[PDB]
Order: sequence, then C-alpha cells, then structure tokens
Amino acid sequence: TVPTEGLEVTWGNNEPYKYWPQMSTNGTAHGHPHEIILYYYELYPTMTVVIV
Amino acid sequence: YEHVTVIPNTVGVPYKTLVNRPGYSPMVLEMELQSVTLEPTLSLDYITCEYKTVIPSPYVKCCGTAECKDKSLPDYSCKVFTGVYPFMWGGAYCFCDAENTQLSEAHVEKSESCKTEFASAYRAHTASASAKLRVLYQGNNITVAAYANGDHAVTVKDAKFVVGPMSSAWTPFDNKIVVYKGDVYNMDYPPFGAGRPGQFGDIQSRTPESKDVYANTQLVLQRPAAGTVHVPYSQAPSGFKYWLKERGASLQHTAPFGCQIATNPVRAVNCAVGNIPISIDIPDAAFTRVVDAPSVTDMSCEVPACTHSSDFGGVAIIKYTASKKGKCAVHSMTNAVTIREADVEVEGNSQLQISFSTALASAEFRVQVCSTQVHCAAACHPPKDHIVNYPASHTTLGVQDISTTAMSWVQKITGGVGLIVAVAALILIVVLCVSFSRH
Ligand SMILES: *[C@@H]1O[C@H](CO)[C@@H](O)[C@H](O)[C@H]1NC(C)=O
Ligand SMILES: *[C@@H]1O[C@H](CO)[C@@H](O)[C@H](O)[C@H]1NC(C)=O
Repeated sequence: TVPTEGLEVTWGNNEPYKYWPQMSTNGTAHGHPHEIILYYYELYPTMTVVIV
Repeated sequence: YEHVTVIPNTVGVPYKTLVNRPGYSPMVLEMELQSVTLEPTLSLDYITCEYKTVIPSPYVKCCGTAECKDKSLPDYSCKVFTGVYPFMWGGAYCFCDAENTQLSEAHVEKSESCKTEFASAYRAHTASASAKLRVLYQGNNITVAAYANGDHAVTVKDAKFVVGPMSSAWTPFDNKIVVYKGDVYNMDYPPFGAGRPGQFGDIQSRTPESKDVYANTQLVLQRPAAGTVHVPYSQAPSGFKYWLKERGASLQHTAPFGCQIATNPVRAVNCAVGNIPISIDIPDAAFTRVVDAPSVTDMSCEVPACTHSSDFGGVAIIKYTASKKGKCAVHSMTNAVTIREADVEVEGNSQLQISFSTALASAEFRVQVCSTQVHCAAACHPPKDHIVNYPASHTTLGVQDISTTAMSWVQKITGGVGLIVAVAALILIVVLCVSFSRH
C-alpha cells in the first residue's frame, strides 16, 4: 500500500524506486444526482466522513 | 529592490517567485534546488577494530615448578599447570613425570586490519546546512552552491541570493553515530573503557595510532592434557565478525523523509523537511521601465482542457493584444494552481497557450500576465491512472479548497429552522404581552 506521502522501495543492489499516488481515478461525478461524496473516497478518504 | 520568500524544502520541484515593483516591468524567477545537504558536526569518540590474541610458546619446567611474573599487559593472563606430560618426536620432552610443569601466558593486541579497516563510534551534534540550486534567470540556467547560514550568500550576474537559516531544526541523526566505511547507524554505543565482553568495542583505541589499548575479552586459559603440548584458552568472541552479521539495517534504508547518507565526510542528502527562506537582492540596473515594456490588454481566457493531476495538468489559451513585440512573464495570483512557463514572447494581436496544474476541480483563479490581471474559471476532471514516480506540490491544498457547485448544494442544505423557532418566540411573547410591561 502507498501512503499519501509516498513510498520508496529498494530491490537488491539495484537503484531505488519512488512512488506517489495520484488523485486516483474516479467514483461519481459533478452530477445531476448529488453524489460528489464518492469523489471523497477518491479525494483523501477515511477522514471527513466525520464531517458529514 | 530585494525580496524575502519561503519555498518548500523539496528537490526537483520548481517554484515561481514573483518580483513586482512599482512603476517597472515585473520579473518572475523559478527556484529548483538539486541537493540540499545537511552536514553534521564531527567529534571522534573512539575507533574500534578486530583484536588479535597472541600467546608465545609456553614455558616448560620439569624437575622444577615455574611461576609467573606480573606485568601490565592488555589482558595479561598467566597460569602454571602441574602434572602435565608433553609428547614430541622422542616421546616425553622431559625425563621424570609427576613434576613436569608448564607456564603459560596470553595477551591481546590490535590487528593488522585496523590500519585500513575499522568501525568508529562517533559523537556528532547539530549540523550546518549546504545547498545547491538552479534558477532560470531571463533564460539563463544558473547553478549555485551556497551554505544556508545567512552570510555565505552568492553574487552571480548581478544577483544576490542568500539562503537559510533553516526553519526545520529536525535532523536525521542522534547524538551517537557509529560509522563503517560505507554506512552509518543511529546506534547507542558503550562508552570508552567500559566495553562489554563479546561486543564491538571489547577492544578500544582513541586513534588509529594509539598504542594504549583498552581490552575486555577474558582470554581464560584451560588445562592442557598429556601429550597435548599447546595452550588451551577460553576463546574471546569477536565484536566485528558477528556484528557484521547483526547489522540490522543501515540508515540508508530506514531514514525518515528519504534522507540519503553520503560519506567522506558523512552527510545527509535531500532531507525534504519543512521550508527554506530565501532572500534575493537585485539592484535596479537589471529592471526595465514600463515605457520600454510591451504592455498587453484585452485578454480573453479560457481553459479548454484541464486534468487535475500532478503532471502538466491542463492547457489554457488566452487571447491578448500586445502593444509591440517583446517578452514578458506570467504568474498565478493564488497559491493553488501553478504555471510552468515563466516568460513568453508576444508580438501584437494574437493568442497564447499556457500549461498549468492544480488539485481543485473547480479551477477558479486569476493569472497575472505582463502587469495585467486576468480572471479565469473551469471545471476539471480526475486523472485516469493511479500511481506515478514524480510529485508536484501544487496539490498540497487544505480543507478550504474549492469544490464545485457542490458549494451551492451545501448552501442549499443549510436552510435553517431559526425562522420557525423565531415565530415560536414571538407566539410565546404574545402570550406574555398579557402582562410583560415592566420587566
Ligand atoms: C583504504 O583505507 C584507508 C584507511 O583509512 C582510507 O584512507 C582509504 O580512503 C581507503 N581507500 C579505499 C579506496 O577504500
Ligand atoms: C534549463 O535547464 C533545465 C534543466 O536542465 C531545462 O529543462 C531547461 O530547458 C533549460 N532552459 C534553458 C533556457 O536553458
């Protein structure tokens, strides 16, 4: 798993790899059904459902 | 004019710092540091190395009983044994049997390997701060090496940069560092002259040339048997030759924030923590007045493609009307979005594109171009891939980021029943105005 901060992984003697997450893919819309909330599970989850 | 600013402490990420000045053509710069180096102090506590147990050939006194001589040796260990009986070429080395005694003595030294191979327990405290940076300065790629104190500044091409002092007092080390030849370890060593048995630092030296040696190994002799003409001893366990196997992991692979560890001298590389203040002094020989600057007007901005990723997130196109042919710069007036291309060529009545990135989907912003403010708006889309191997810190936005018309949605939600409880207060007080006269 990758944190919002980022990962770094070394394999063998070879050169390290860096990794970072995007705003991942998807989940609802700017839609006619209200539904921005699953964009939340896109956009930095597990907090802020405390806010709703 | 001069200018004091703050950039976030990270590598490979440029930053557009504006220089606006009254009555003059503005000038933008871009910061991009390649290595910020934390260099700790150096104070050697003690070297350590692999020891060497030396015994000489053992003394034999038959028809006699030998005895030791006390001597300040590194782990002097002596013993006389009775009842022994050696064997060699011609049987017993001696003639009689029950009186043959053997004197034995053992001591320890350093090795020959301590000249070129050693570990060192080391005392290191709060660091300096060195840095190397690159600026594009009117199309001029300029490197700079500078220390982040406050007076090791730099003059390049009529440009005064001073960096530091670092706000981040955090360090990737402790007060106790052991180092060996390609790595360091944030370890807790035993002090000098109190080395444990069976531990690196059982033998100790202050320099690589200190003949005075501390030892704690217990080379305890044992009893040799009949014919076994030799010296039997309790083996001292090494420090190194299992401490090489009980390394754990170096600080190269457990440092926080991706801090690299170099050597000779040992230093932390790219410790991305916090932020750096940077001051720039550039005098007025380099500026231009606005009468010589091509000023533009009549801008129409639109964003035909925006994708809120960490990459070049979107391309907007803005129509301008230039007064004459020339060069001038662009910059955001909000810290959310950022703009890659610093300055741009303009000629007349034309348009130009610009690449930008952000995090917030409802991209509502303003761009300062060429001493002129322009307003823009769009709604973006999430990117369609999950991972990447490069960040860009426009995304670092709080909880007062800008949502969509979801703002208008939640504005619609907070309808409120204060009006109905207000008419409740009014109906109870019109009960109470039967007699609510002089309270
Ligand atoms: C070899 O060891 C010596 C001993 O300190 C050291 O000075 C030198 O830099 C080392 N050379 C290499 C190539 O490791
Ligand atoms: C300056 O250097 C950077 C990286 O080396 C490069 O991407 C850029 O094109 C250069 N710009 C100029 C004007 O030399």
